[PDB]
Amino acid sequence: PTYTPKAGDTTRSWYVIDASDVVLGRLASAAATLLRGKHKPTFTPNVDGGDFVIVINADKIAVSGDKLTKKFAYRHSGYPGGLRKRTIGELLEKHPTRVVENAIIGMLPHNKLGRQIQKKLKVYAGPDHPHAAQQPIPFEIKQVAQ
Amino acid sequence: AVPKRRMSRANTRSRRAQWKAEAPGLVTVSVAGQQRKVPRRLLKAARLGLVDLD
Amino acid sequence: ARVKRALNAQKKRRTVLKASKGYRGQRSRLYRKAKEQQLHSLTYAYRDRRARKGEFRKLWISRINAAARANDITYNRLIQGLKAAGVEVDRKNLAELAVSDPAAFTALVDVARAALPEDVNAPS
Amino acid sequence: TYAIVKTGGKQYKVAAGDVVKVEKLDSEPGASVSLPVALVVDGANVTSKADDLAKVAVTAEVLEHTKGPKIRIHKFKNKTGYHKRQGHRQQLTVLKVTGI
RNA sequence: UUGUGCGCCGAUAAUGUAGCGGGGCUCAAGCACACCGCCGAAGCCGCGGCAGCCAACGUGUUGGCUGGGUAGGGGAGCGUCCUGCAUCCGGUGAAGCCGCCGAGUGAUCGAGUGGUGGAGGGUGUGGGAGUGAGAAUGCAGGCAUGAGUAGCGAUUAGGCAAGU
RNA sequence: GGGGAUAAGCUCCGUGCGUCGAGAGGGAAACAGCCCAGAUCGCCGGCUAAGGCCCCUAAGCGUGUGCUAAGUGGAAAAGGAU
RNA sequence: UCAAACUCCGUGAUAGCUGGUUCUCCCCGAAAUGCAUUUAGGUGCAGCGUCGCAUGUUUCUUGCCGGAGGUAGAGCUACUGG
RNA sequence: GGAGGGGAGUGAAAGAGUACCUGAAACCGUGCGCUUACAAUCCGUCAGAGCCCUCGACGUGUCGUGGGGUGAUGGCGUGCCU
Repeated sequence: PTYTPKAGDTTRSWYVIDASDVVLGRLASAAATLLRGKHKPTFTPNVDGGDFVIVINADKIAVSGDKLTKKFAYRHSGYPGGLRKRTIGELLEKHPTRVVENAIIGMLPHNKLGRQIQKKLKVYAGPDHPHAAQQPIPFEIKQVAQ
Repeated sequence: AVPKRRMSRANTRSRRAQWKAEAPGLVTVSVAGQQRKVPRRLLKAARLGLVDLD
Repeated sequence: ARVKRALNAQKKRRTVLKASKGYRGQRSRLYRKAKEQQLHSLTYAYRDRRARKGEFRKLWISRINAAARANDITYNRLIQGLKAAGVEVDRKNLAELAVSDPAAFTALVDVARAALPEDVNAPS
Repeated sequence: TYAIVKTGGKQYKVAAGDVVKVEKLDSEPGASVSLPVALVVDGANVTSKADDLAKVAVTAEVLEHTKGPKIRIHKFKNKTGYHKRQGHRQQLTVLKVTGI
């Protein structure tokens, strides 16, 4: 029959993506693909055999058009008139990592397995991270030519 | 108001498990020599021979 | 002759109730609810036997795409090249090769790249 | 070494001594049959050309004729009164691969 | 200026973004025109089983077409009980009931088995039906849910000591 | 085509027109009546239809030549507009 | 219990109305139209299903040929009306 | 205190004790195995990790033409009748 991963089959690696001057959607899609494990031939939608992804320089990320001051991030508290909106500009200047986190999280499945996969994403607004002990592998967003 | 639906067994049992009794705590005492258990609230009364021990 | 209904009814009731072991709540205890759930279960099984072939083909295609992009080639170009080269391995065994024998998958990728045209966008 | 043999409209990855369930073949148990091959993987080199695959065949011995799992079908459409019960057990043969 | 391809205001309601399905996209993941692939259904093909109609040759095989379906029409069957006849089983344990292991295209089956039980059953071939329920705000009996919940029936009131 | 204010998810007729009714499967987010296609059963085989191929989500952040700045794409008129 | 009490009987009153009608599989497979109707949510006959018998392609599709129209279009000192 | 029960006896049987043949279902417990307290579930179905039990083969655990129980997790999925 088709191969199925067992208890100790999944092996995880660490990647770091430098978000400097990278389109938000492009980086978010690449990071979602890495987190889901779609790049591994042993992929199984049942299992979270993905990899740990580190994103540094989250505040340097590139947003095209006028989406910096015309795209809103919304949230409702649950109380009447509890709708709050911030543009990408102030959201970046206050919580730089939140833009990248929101974008990536919106691109992976909304099941419980997606909640588990979220745990393997670390984003940092600075150029450095505290995960040097894991020796992350630098990652470049390339496109396979056809 | 009346119940619109019949309870499932899980909900009925989960609510019903909260109707229970707690075990009173017991301490030892010496009345007429023999040791026996008594609630601490009645220790003084037992020592004064005011509580019937069967 | 007056006929009592017990034996004839108990037969099918036992069959349905035995088939419904493991269900939750009324669906495993009462014959009527178990019978409704059995109707739904057999409809579901019939639909899912048909859908299972497509589900497994989708999983195989996902694995083949991953292993092909690991060899710097896309799934669609790889399938076109394999068809051009005349090799007749289906997606099930292609995914099996991708997981179990990566060297064989790389060799097949090489032959598929060889069989491809020189300009894939040419009006050929 | 192993090969991918075709039988009954399907392909199976088999090695020597493998036991594989397969669609019904008109052969008695204890007999031997030869099957075409879609790919041969011996060690490192991979045989994929049509002519080389035609020059090779996989020989297997019929172990027994068995039956598949029982399948219960009960077609149903609500608010119609339509039901249709049906059963099915597929016929199969068990082949043990002798060599490639 | 003339026609044109895309664009701009016009544009504008009351739970919450809310007139891309979401993330997001102009570094197009937008549009137009050409080109090349692939995905994609119970469609078609491959391999195996079954059935209806017809054909050929035969004394049942092969082949060709066909096999969604309500109202409804036609055909063939499963299970229940009582019985004529004929056979077989049974206190060395029938029926009924509860399991295990299997079986048939279906209703279903198990002269396969284990436990319980204590007196009648099976099979073949005919005869006859009070012959099959899931629902009629159906009927009788038993039992759930609400739930250890409401209430424990006035407008006077009980207490202590001793006894049993 | 008639009635109604050629307004209605209004009503009444014609149509070897379709589908649903009595039709599952795929697509249109969901979606009796729209598009593809008519389910005898099994398969962990292949090719396609409509519709698609950045991630959710299977398959192209496909190739070549141009356009758009409006997030137009991803709702609307008379009319207005270096 | 009262715009004609209650009980039993006629009696299993009668309802073009409402509800219900119990095992399986195989083959085929509709209609929601016309006419009449104290008629319009009913029914009769016809239309459409199925089964049997009889008859054979008479059915259907495409090409060609022979026919009659007064629609679309157009036209009007060719008529009648505005 | 009784009711009731435990030994002991009767009985072929007390899984025949005057609540008594057989003793089904709903309903109510007790014990063991698996699972379950970040999760939006017509409660199933298709894949399926892990754990437990069982049948075979070879060693000491490790596969198999295996079988059962439970199922984290993913896909699909709008109760029956009228």
